[PDB]
Formats: sequence, structure tokens, C-alpha cells
Amino acid sequence: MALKRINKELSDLARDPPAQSSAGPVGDDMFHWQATIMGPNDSPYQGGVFFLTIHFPTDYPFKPPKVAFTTRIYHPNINSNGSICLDILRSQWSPALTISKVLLSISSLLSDPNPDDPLVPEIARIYKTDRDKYNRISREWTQKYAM
Amino acid sequence: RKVLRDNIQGITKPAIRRLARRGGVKRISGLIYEETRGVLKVFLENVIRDAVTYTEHAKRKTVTAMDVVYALKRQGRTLYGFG
Amino acid sequence: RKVLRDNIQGITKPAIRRLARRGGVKRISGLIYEETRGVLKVFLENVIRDAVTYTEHAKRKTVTAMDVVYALKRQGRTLYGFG
Amino acid sequence: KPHRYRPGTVALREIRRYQKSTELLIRKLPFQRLVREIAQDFKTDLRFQSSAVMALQEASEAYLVGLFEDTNLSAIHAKRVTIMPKDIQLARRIRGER
Amino acid sequence: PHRYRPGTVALREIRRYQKSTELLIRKLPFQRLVREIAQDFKTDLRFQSSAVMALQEASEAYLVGLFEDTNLSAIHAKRVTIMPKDIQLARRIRGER
Amino acid sequence: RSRKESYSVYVYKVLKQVHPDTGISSKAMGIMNSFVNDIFERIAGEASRLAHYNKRSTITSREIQTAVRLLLPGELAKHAVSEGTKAVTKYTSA
Amino acid sequence: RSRKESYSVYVYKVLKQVHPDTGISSKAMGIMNSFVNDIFERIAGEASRLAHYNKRSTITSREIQTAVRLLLPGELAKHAVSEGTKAVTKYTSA
Amino acid sequence: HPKYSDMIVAAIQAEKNRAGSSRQSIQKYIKSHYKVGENADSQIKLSIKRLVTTGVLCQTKGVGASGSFRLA
Amino acid sequence: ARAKACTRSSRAGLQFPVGRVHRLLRKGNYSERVGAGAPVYLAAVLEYLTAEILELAGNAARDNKKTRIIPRHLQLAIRNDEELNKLLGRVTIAQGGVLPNIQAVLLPK
Amino acid sequence: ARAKACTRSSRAGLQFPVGRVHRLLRKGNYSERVGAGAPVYLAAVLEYLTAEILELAGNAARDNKKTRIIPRHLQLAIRNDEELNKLLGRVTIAQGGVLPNIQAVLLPK
Amino acid sequence: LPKDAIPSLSECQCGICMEILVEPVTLPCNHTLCKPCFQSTVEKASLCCPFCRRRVSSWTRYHTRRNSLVNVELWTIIQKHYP
Amino acid sequence: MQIFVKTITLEVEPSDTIENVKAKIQDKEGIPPDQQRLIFDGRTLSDYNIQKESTLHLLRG
DNA sequence: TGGCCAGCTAGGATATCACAATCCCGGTGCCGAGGCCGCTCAATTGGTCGTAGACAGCTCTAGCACCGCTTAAACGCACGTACGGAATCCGTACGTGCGTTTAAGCGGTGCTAGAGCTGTCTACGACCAATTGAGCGGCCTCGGCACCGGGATTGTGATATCCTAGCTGG
DNA sequence: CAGCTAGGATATCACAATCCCGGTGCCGAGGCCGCTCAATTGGTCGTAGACAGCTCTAGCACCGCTTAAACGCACGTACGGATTCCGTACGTGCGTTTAAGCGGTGCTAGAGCTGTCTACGACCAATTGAGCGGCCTCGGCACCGGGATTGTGATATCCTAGCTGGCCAA
Ligand SMILES: [Zn+2]
Ligand SMILES: [Zn+2]
Repeated sequence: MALKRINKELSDLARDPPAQSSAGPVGDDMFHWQATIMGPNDSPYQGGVFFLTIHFPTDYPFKPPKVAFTTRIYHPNINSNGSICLDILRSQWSPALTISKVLLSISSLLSDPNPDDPLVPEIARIYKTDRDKYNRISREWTQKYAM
Repeated sequence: RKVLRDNIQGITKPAIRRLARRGGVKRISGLIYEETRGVLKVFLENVIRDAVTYTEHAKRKTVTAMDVVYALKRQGRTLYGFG
Repeated sequence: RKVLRDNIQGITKPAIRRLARRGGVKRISGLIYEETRGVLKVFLENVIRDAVTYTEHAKRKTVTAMDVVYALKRQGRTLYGFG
Repeated sequence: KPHRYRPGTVALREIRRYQKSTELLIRKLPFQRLVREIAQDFKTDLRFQSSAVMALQEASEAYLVGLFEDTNLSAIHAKRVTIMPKDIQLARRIRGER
Repeated sequence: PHRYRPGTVALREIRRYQKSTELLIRKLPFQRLVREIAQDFKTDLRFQSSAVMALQEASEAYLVGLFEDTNLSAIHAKRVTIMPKDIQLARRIRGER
Repeated sequence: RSRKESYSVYVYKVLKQVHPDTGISSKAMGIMNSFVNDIFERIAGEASRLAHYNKRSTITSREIQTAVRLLLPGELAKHAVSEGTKAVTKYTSA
Repeated sequence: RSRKESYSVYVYKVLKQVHPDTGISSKAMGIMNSFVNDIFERIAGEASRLAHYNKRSTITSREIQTAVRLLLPGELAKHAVSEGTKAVTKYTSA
Repeated sequence: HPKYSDMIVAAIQAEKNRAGSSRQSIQKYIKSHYKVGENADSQIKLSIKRLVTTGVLCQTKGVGASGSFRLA
Repeated sequence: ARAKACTRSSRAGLQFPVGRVHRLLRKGNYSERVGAGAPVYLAAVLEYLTAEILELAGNAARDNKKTRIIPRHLQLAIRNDEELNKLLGRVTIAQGGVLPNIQAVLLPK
Repeated sequence: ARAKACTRSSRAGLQFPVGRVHRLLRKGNYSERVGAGAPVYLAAVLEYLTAEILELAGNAARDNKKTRIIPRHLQLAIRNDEELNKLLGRVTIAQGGVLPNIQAVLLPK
Repeated sequence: LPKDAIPSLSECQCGICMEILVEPVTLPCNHTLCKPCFQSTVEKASLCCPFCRRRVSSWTRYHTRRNSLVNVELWTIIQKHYP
Repeated sequence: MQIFVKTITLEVEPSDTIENVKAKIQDKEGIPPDQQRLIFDGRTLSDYNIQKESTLHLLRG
């Protein structure tokens, strides 16, 4: 039963809310959650607010959750489907971490994309070749959709 | 469903004596029988474990002669006379 | 092209004694220094006769480390650290 | 007068007897019961071919005879004629079974 | 003067040689023995130094194991002195003869 | 200029995963390579024999499970099978 | 209705060429078949490993000579090699 | 040779041991000083038993013909 | 545009080369065809065995107050663990030595 | 209508089936391709070994005044010959028994 | 030691499942978790320690054969003060 | 109607494209819509002439 | 009164006879070795076609040879102790045999699980062409560890203090 | 009958060997670097075997009857082990004798890599005869009851030694 752990994590999140990000269930289903994050400061995505989706598999905290973007964004390590290529979601999963750390890591990857293992080859090419162009395009798309 | 146990005493003291006599043993101590029970049980456990694995790899409920032959052959005690 | 047979005496009494010391032997009777070097040459003949036929099959003139490793492996004496 | 042989004299004759015959020396029915009892611990309700049970007995008896030869040699080496459980342990340990 | 009673130096040698890993046989006479043995199967053969080292490692390990078995046989015979009877018994039991 | 292959890189990575701050001698690395090759040959040979016995022509994970069960003893085999099935499951999940 | 094969006919022919007036039990014939299969597998396994070691891809009589030399001991191996070479020579003659 | 009784008494007198002479010491002494036949070991064993039962020899160690003896 | 190259080992979260294992299997004349999951399973098994050996070897090395693993440490790790000892009972390790043990009869008393 | 079929065993003047051995080799996953003389050599070797064992077993049977070879005779033939005994030292023969021998210490004297 | 002789509920609860410790198992990294959470997370993800990434495979195989996994002392202490 | 995926049954009438079916699959199970494919986006069920109780199959991820 | 010789009794060893076990013999009856048959499937036949490997030509790695100092290891010897082995003695464990108790084996019957074989269809792996970065050797440098000299701890061997029983002398 | 002397064990003292610790240089662990070859991806084709359906082998259960084997108990021989005891084959520790080890330069067999090409083996269809199972039967041998040879054990007889008694001599 993952319900006890999910409820405890939600209770702790309510006890210690984050600063720029926010999440929680958007219904009676504790397995399906929506996460709302703001563009980190000094980033091209700054100003826009991104909404995320969560689907908890029925083994938490011993399996990573199904989390992706519901907000269109311009990031190499993120596909057009909103999926996120992150180790704590794929390999670095551990039952001893909190969702807030996951969101902070997501924001860090937004500030620090990894072109070594991207999800869109063109965005990684732009990020490696023209950092200013990536910063412009990410800001433009943040204004277009995340704003 | 026909659970049985305590079959190790089926290897009777005269049977162990007959085996030792073929081995060329003249006089036998009284403590040989229990330790022979133990040794035989260990050997049979090690062989049947591989035989059953061979059978259940082929997905059938019947332990055949070839499975036992392979289980013995992989333990360095090849046995002839069973194909 | 002139190697005599005296090299068996190359394995000295102190060398055999320290080998036994590593093996855990307390004291050694005097007749052992001949039995052990009798055993060692029998072992070496078996290994070398298999290494040399490997080299012959490879049509080579020198005996490589892999030849000895294969010869040991086929005798159930696998050796690590040379390939 | 009750005629009795000296101890060991019939042991030698039965050694000669059993070293000439090739029959199985263990009783087949209890051996099969033992084999099934052992196999209970790996898969339940397993079924055995009679030839498979015979092969198991044929291997086990040969293994035990081979073990007894070496454990008799060890007892002789210790300068006595009665084999004792320490001899079996020594034989198994030298052979590398333990 | 000073005199260690018999056995103690042997025990300290046992402790010393069971802690080290060096090759216990002199390299040059071992090489000469190897070349002498191989000289009958084929003449004028050549050897890699790695091959000779492999042969020496295997032979030393085999001898150490044989001595380990032969010590237990002698102890079983209620002695502390190894003698060729024990070597013969160990070789016979291990199926080498 | 024949390029030869070994498992030194992967052995070093696993060593860094287990003990983050321990080195390994060059001679020990060769021993690990020999160990890896030996185990690979044992398992592959056992799987080939299983496939030939069962009149198959394909070596799948089903054969390798049985080969590991035969070769490795007891709890080591249990853990090895647990590790192998988990990796296959993750590989098929993607 | 599976057609299974053995070496019983050939064993019987050799037995009649050796002892023309000797019978063989059914169980003894099975033992001979098991022995034949065991030796065949030993020789083939040795030859395959030789071919792999020497970076070849064809098993020829040259590998089988060496496999026999490795497997059979002493006088038996010498006689077997002598027998095999003669048969190969005769076969290549025609 | 003189009687085995006298040879045993002579052996114990010759060997000035604090414990007396052992059966083995008596056996060695008799074989080195007298022309004895192959049966000497049995005759010494029998004679020691007799001399202990007659009270000519006092047992100092062991039981029966095994051990060490002194003249009473 | 085709795709980015992700290694099968990374797919399975392994360290050993799944592709190399597959090549060795299908070039080793083990069967006519090779299944897809077989190299994945085999690489995981090999990685587990190597990790199991290395943990004990590192523990032995640190018990000896050294930071590099030498074959002596491998021998000490193998011959102490019962499972690995039984797995590698017929294996000689070069520069390995033996496990220090003395029969209690030979000790002075 | 091409030519009369001659078996390769007849070409080599053997008894064991050269064709069957050749098929077994290439269907045995031993190597990619098989040389032409390999089945000939292998069949010759197997025929020689079987001839040796049968000769010894027949001698053992006629020493027992019987006409049909039984596993007891095969065991007696194998254990007496040193070469075959070392060749099949790890082989158990069903219904074989043991070679009759008693250690001289146990004999009464 | 767990700590302690009186493990107040906050410590007496599992570090993962957060329920009362049922048959707690003390890891070589001195971490304490219940038998269910342990027997899940062992073969569940990576055989590692969820807390400090410690490998436990050798410890786990050492203790499984001898059935020394369950911390008897703390498991008895919990029964004295908690259900 | 009924729709089979090779498993959560059943799904939309012959009125929703592949994208909506994938979105509902993600909502009902958590499997990503685009991961991995549909074997039998902008295509519909009637475009492939998919009848009721048809067996579907559901790389990039 | 003591010593020596002769006779008688007791014990031990050797030889012979008897008893039992395995053995050697035809008789007799059951059934599996071995042969005849005819159908079938695996081996032979002849042709294409591709690549393994033999054979040649070149490159340079590692195996090998004689050389001369500097030790540490081998050797041969003196000495004596603890270990091996031979010799005897006592108690009971393990062999033998008998009567009673137990269940294996036999063979005859009745039941179905599941082994093993067929046919259908498709998911999976071989194979090829194109592509790309993981893994290789080459290069470098520096910290882990071998080597060593100068003090410390533990174990083994030896001596001195306290304890019992036996003998000679008073 | 008592004290003194010889044989014993425990505690304390001294010497030697394995140890350990902080300094010092030396080379291989380990890291980066850039090229390249083996892994990957994307695509075609065919076939291995997963599965479903059907057959009939042989694995299982169960029962009554015969009898041989297992069991357990009585009894005593010969074996294992406990004890003493004696001789030298071992280990220990000197000094003198030796060849292993190292670093050295020099000399090249032969290992090992490439690039050519053709003899050899894979792969194939069409041809057919060796090898298979089915069927049948009788000679080999398992099994039994009668009479024989060899080995072992027990008993009896004979010979040798020991002890006691008697006689003779001093
Ligand atoms: Zn828990
Ligand atoms: Zn931890």
C-alpha cells in the first residue's frame, strides 16, 4: 500500500510548502497529481508558470512516479510530449527522497540542460552551438505558452 | 498432497553393511550408519535439485531418465546405460 | 641443446621444506624430499605435454602463456592472471 | 555342539560374495520413497519415470561404494581395521566434497 | 647461549609463509627443469617468460594443496610428522593414482 | 595495431560504484578479466546445452535463468536470478 | 512415430568382426551407445575449442588429430592417430 | 644361560635405576649379556609375573608384567 | 533526423556492455540464433558477480589498511566466503597465497 | 542414372556412418563449417575405440564361459586395462559391479 | 542502542513504511527497517541501502543462510513496550 | 463499442483519434501517451477501419 | 644343610580332520537377441557461389645469450630432543547366529495425467548498409606503497619456590 | 619411624621475533586525448516455436499373498585405544660454499599483421537405398536341485621347560 506514504508526503508538503513550485492531488485520486512550477530566476523560462502531471505507480516510494510536463516548453532534455529525462526518475530513483527535491532538480535542469542525453536533438544542438539563441527561444516559448 | 517423511531409515543397517562389504570393508563401527545416511541424503539432494531444474525448464511435471543423466553428467559422474 | 637431467635436483630440500611450511606442515621426514620431486615431475610432464601439442597445432616454435593456461584448464586446474 | 565361525570369517566370504554380484543392494521401495520425499522440497506433486528412479539408485550405490573404498583405505592407513566416522570425514575432505 | 626448543621456529615459519605470496622455488633451476622436461616432446623449443611463470605458479599451488591434504592424513594417522605414506594416501584418495 | 578488448573499464566502474575510493592493481585487473571470461563461457556453454537438449535453436533469457540456477550455488544463484530478471524487466519497459 | 537413431548396427558389425561368435546383451548395447556418444562429444568439444583458440572457422582432420592427442592417453592415443590417418589417406585416395 | 629368574635379578642389580628396571630394560640386558633363544621375550614376561606373585619383585610402576620392578 | 543513440546497457541500467555481450554470444557458436533478452540477462548476472567479488575484496584491502586491490586481497575475499569458495573451488589465483590456518594439534601445549 | 551410390564409410573402408557423423558435426553447433576429412577421422577413431573395448569384453566373457556380453563383462574389461581405466575413470556403468579385490591386511594370518 | 531501550513511536516506526517496526532488521550501516520494507526493497530496486547507498548484498547473503537477519534484541524490546 | 490494447478495456467509440485514446490511456494507467506507439496520433479509428473489440498494440522514451 | 639331578606336570605349538561355503554339473522353462521385411527419411549427387585460410611478403617484439659483481639462499655439519613405533594390557564394541517381526516384491487390475506429436501464423532474430561514439592505445604524472631503520610488545624458554612420597639410617 | 632427597608444577624473569611507525623515493595506477572500429539504428524475409488440439503411453494407486530380509536380542572374540618406553630421525643453529638474481648490452628467431586469391565448404533440389520400427522365434541363460573342493577352525597329541623333591656329599 502506497497510500500511507503518499498521504504522509502530502502532509509534509503542506507542512513545508515550497517557494516557486507547488503540487498536490487535484482530485480524490492520490495517484494522479498536478504540479505547478514557476520559471526560476535568471533563466529564459523565468516569469512563466509550468503545470505538470503525476501518475503514481502502485509501489511508491519504491518506484519512481510517472511525471511529465503539461506545459509546452523549449528544453533539450525535454521532448515535445512533456516527458522529462532525469536520473532520479529513471535510474537514480530512491525511496528516501522527497518530491520537493525532484522539483528543484527539474528547475536546475531547466537552468542547466544536459545536451549529452537530450530529448530533442535540435534543441541540444542549439544549446551547444548558440547559448544566446537557446536563451532567446526558451524565453519566447515561455512567453508564448508558459505565460 | 501425499506428504511423507522419515524415509531416511528406509536405508537399513543391513543395506549399509552390504554396501560396505562390496566396498571391501571387513569390520564396521556403530557410528557409520548415521553418517552414511547423512552423506547419501546430501548426494541425493544435490543430484535431484539439478534434475528437477532440468525438468521444469522443459515445462513438464515428469522427471525423465535423461534429466537424471544430465544432472549426473554435469556433476562429473557420467553414467552409462540410460541413453 | 644440451640440458641434462640434473635439474630435478634444482628443487632443493629447503625449497620443499618452505613449500610444506606454507602448506601448514609441522615437521618433515627425510624421505619426503624425494617423493615430492617425484610427484612434481609427473605433474609437470602432464601439463607440458598438453602445452606443447597446443603449440604444435598452432604451428609455432615458442610456448605461449595461453598454451599453458589452456593445458591447465583442460585438467580442471584453471589459472587466473595470465589471460 | 553349536558350530560357530570366528568373527570376520563370514565377513570375508560375504565381501567376496558382494564383490562378484551386480545386483542393487538397497531396497527399491524405500529408496523410491526417499527419492520422492527429497523431491518434495523443490516441486510439489512431481512425477518420476521408473527408469529415472532406477538411474538415481544406480548412481547413488556406486557413489557409496566408491566412498567406502576410500574410507577403508584411510582406516587401514591409521593402522586399524574398523572404519569409524572420522575416516569417512577424512575421505570426503581429501576428495574435496567438504 | 640461546636455543629455541624444536617446533617453535617451524611454527613461526608456517605463520610467515602463510602470510606472504612470493614464489618459493628458485626461478633459474625451475626454468632449467621445465626446459629439460619439455626437451623430449619437442626439441629446441622456446618459452615465454610469462609461460614459465604460469607453470611455476600452477606447480607451486598444486604442491601446496597436496601438502595440505597430506598433513591432514598424517594427523589422522595420529602423528605430527609427514612421511611418504601420507603423500601416497592423499594421491590415491584424490584419484591421481 | 590489432585492437584487443577487455572488461577493465566496466570492472573499474563497478569498483567505483561499490567502493568510491579504492584502486585496483594492474595484475588484479587481469585476474578480474579472466574471471569474467570464465563465468561467461560457463554460462553460455550451459545455455547452449539446454537449448540443444530441448531441441530449440534460440538462446533466450529462459535458458540463461536455468543455466544460472544450475551453476551458481544457493543464495548466490537466488540473488543472481533476482538481478537478471529485474534488468530484463527494465529493458523491456523501455 | 519418431525415428530415433543409435549406433547399434555398427557396434554389432564391429563385434562380429572382432569375436564372430559372441553375443551382446540389450543393456550392454545401450552402454556401448552411451560410450560412443560420450567420446564423440568429448572429441568434438575439444576440436571446437581448438578451432576457436586458433582463430579458425573450419574443423578439419588437423584439429581432430590434436583433439585425440589431448584426450586419449598414451598408447591408446598413438594407436588412434595411426588408425585415423590411414582411413583419411584411403578416403582421399578415392 | 642361568634361570630367567636369576637373569632378571641380575638385570635389576646391574641397572642402578631409582625406579628399578623396566620390562624393556630387563629384556635388553638379558639379550646383550646371555645367549638366549627366540622365546626370551615370552619367558621374561612369564618369569616377571611369577616373581611378582612370589614376592621376589616389588612393582613400582604399571600393572602386571608391564612396567618397572625392584628387588623386594 | 533519426534518433539519439541510447545504449542497451543504459536502458537496462547496467555497466557491462550489452552490445558486446550480444556480439560475443552470436559469434561464439553457441546457438543458431540468440534471443533479445539473453544478453541483457547475462550482462546483469556478470555485473552482479563482479560487484559481489569486489565488495569483499575492498573490505579485505581496507582491513589491511591499503587502498589498491592486489590479488592477495582477491584470494582472501574468495576463500573466506563459502559461496564464492564453492563457486571457484577449482581456480588458482596467481600471487594469491593461501588462507592462514594451522591445525590445533600442531600448536604447542 | 548418374552412378552407383557408394557411402563415404565404404570409400574409407570403415564401419561407422561417416555421413551420420558429418551431419552430427554440422548440426552440433561445433563450428561454422566442417572440413571434409573430419567425419572420416572421427569415425575411424570411434571404430577403433569400440573395437578395443569389444575385444577386451569378449575376452572377459569367454573367461566367464558365456557367449553374450553383459555390463559386468564391460566393467571387468574396462577396469583391468590401465589405458581405458584412466580414460573412463569418471564413468559409472550400470549393472557393472566392482573389480574384486581385498586389502592384504584384512586377510587372516 | 537502536536507539533505544524505550524506542518512542517516532523511532519505533519504520524509516520507510512509517508503520510500527515489524521484525526490524539492522543493516551493516546500522539502519533499522521493518521486515516487510526490507524484504521489499532488497530485490525491489537495487539491493543498495536507500539511506546511504550502502551495498548490503554480501551482508544479506551472509545473514540469509544463518537466518540472522531479524534483530532479535530490538524486536523483543518492541514487544515489551509496544504491541 | 469495445477496444482491446495489447490492458484496460474498453475505450472510446469510433469517434476519437489516436491522440485522445493515448491521453485517456495515460489518465487511466499512467503510461505515457507518446510512449511508445500504437500498432494495429492524428489518425482516427475509422481511418484504419477499426471495428469493435479490435486488438491494438501499444521506443522514444 | 645345600646343591644338583631327575621326573612329572603343565602349557604351547603344530598337525590333522571335519564342517561348511562356494562351487561345479546338467535339466528345464521363460523371453529377449537378433533376423526377416518393407516403407521412409536422411544421405548421396551434382552445380552455384562466397569466403576462410594458405601461402607469401614485411615488420619488429620478446626470447635469449654470455657477462660480472653483490648478496642471500643453499649446503653441510654438531648436537639432542620429541616424536614415531614397537610392545603389552584391559574393556567393550562390533561380529555372528538365532528367533520373531515386518514389508518388499510380485503380478494382476483399473484410472488418467501428461508426454509427445501435429498443424497453423506470427513475433522474433539473421542479415545487410549506413552510421556514430564507446573503447582502444599512446602519453604522462604523481600518490600509493615497497623498502628500511629505529624502538615496542608478546611469547617461549628457563629458573626458583613450594609440595609429596620413598628410602636409609637411627 | 622421621628427615632428607629426588621428582613436579607454578609463577616470574629474560631474550628474541614478529611488529609498527614515520620518512623517502620510485614507478604504474589512472586520467585525459583523440582516432577508429565495433556497436547501433533502421529495414527486409523466413522460419522457430508458441499455442491449440488430439492421442495413447506409462506413471500411479491399490490389494492380497508369499517369503525372504530386517530387526533385536544373546553372547564373547579380537579389536581399538590407553600406557609405557626406547632409539634415532628429525629440527635448530652455527659457519662455509654457491649459484640465483639483477642490471647490462648485443643478436635475431619467429611471432604476428596484411593483402592476394583459389580450393573448399555452405546451401540447395532431386535422387534413392541404409536404417528404422513392426513382427516373429528359438537358443542362451536364469533358476534350481544334486553332488565336490578348498579353506578355516577346533581339538588332540607331542615336546619342551619349569619346578619340586630326593639323594648324596661336604
Ligand atoms: Zn517499513
Ligand atoms: Zn544506510
